[PDB]
Amino acid sequence: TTTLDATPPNSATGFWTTNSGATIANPNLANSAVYNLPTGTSTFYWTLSNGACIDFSVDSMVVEVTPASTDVADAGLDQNLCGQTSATLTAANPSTATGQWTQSASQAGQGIVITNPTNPNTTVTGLQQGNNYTFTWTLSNGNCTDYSTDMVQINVDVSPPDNAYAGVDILLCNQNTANLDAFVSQYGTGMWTSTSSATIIDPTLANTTVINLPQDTSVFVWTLSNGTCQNYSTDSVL
Amino acid sequence: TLTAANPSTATGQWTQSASQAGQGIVITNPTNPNTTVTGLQQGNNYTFTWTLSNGNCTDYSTDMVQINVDVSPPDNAYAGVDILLCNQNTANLDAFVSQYGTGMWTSTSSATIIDPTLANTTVINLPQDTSVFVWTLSNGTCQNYSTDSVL
Repeated sequence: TTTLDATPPNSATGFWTTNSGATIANPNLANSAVYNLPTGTSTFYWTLSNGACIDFSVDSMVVEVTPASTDVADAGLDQNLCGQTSATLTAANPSTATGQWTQSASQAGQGIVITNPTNPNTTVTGLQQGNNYTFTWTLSNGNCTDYSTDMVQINVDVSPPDNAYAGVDILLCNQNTANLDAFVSQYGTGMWTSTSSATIIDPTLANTTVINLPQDTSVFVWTLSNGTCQNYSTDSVL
Repeated sequence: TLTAANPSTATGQWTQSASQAGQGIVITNPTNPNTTVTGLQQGNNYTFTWTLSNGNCTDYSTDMVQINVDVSPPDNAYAGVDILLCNQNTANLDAFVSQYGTGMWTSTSSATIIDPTLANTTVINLPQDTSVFVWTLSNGTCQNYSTDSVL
């Protein structure tokens, strides 16, 4: 449903005609209403005449109708990377709509590049570690753009240089308890694990406490990790 | 399971912010007032909105349920080291201070405990015979995650 818009004549009488089923409520007015409108396009004609000077001058105007699409922006889920400079960033592939991946200019200016933006499932390159990247999926209809939006973030964690050190051989003669030690990593976190039965108090401390060490030697393992970097380094203490 | 009253003159659905949906939090069968939410992580907070609609008058009213998910921690209770008083009716207890939640001392015998929530609490009237103090760790809704004891 819409209205027409023609410029009224100075000294004549106007008239509208239609095509493809469109209906004009008042064909004699430059600003009349139109209620039947097919999808796609149709041409309306403005014919101007005066008295006996019939079909004197004409002009062409078109009305374009695009129905709402059923697809909505549907971006993939955020991800978490470790040491990568590239990733596939995803979205649902729409069928009644098209769209593209975009990013803020301030991030594009740092070298972050979206490959083939109009393809819903392409890679992003130039990602740096210790940072966060945001991509927006914008879906558009034929003539009704920015129909809907959604957004995927890439969190890129640092794959650190630190190695596990754990600590120094412990040796108990008459005691069933010990204080372990380890270098405290400056990246991420870490914890103690074991392959034998002993009770560990606060495994996430480098300085954890073993409260029931066996008679024979046991081994404690110090594992370092950082966010999505589930295991970057291990070593052990006897 | 996240719940709501089941309306009879109206229908509605559970929704969530896009920024939380993007982290993997999923509402099952949103139009059903009493369904589950999955993918919840510990140490976090989730918010769900119940939106009720009339036949042609949507967003008639709204309300909201929060899920607070506490961490079930790795720490064990350690409590402390056997105490032994020869001529003294008082002692300082000790315990590893948990890095998750809190904790406190309890007892099965008569002694007065000053500030039970300290690892380093004070016993001011220990009996003649041995007594036992119990160190219990807890975290928010995690009412009791670990216990051990000191003689």
